[PDB]
Amino acid sequence: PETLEARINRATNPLNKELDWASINGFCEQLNEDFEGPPLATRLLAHKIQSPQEWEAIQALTVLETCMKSCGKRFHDEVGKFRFLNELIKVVSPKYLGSRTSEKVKNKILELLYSWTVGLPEEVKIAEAYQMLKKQGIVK
Amino acid sequence: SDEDLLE
Repeated sequence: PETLEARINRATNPLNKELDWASINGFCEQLNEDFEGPPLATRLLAHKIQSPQEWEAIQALTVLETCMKSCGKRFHDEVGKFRFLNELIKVVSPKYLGSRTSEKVKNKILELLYSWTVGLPEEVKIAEAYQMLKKQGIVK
Repeated sequence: SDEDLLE
């Protein structure tokens, strides 16, 4: 099959005129198949999501969203670690990257975290990360 | 086995 890299690179190409579901859904399929799929996926996603190129970052979030809905407990657990969530917090927070990221990207992330605290209540670290952003008045 | 929560 195609590697996670090859998948994610197609799925988030800033050259895409529209969303590439073959690549997006193939990424999810592939991380679910591979033993160390989920931890690699989460590393590749964080980087893409932190891109200065908005359409790369927005596509990457769409991948994140998609696979969170379709996969996981292995995937759900990787995303529910601070190792990953910190990279999101960096994006949405003025202290860090927040000042040079669009409202669109940051609002998308905040939305996603919320949706997770509700659909995945056992992933208590996501809720920790969300309540921390709320207490700081980032949410929203 | 995990980072600390980033404040």
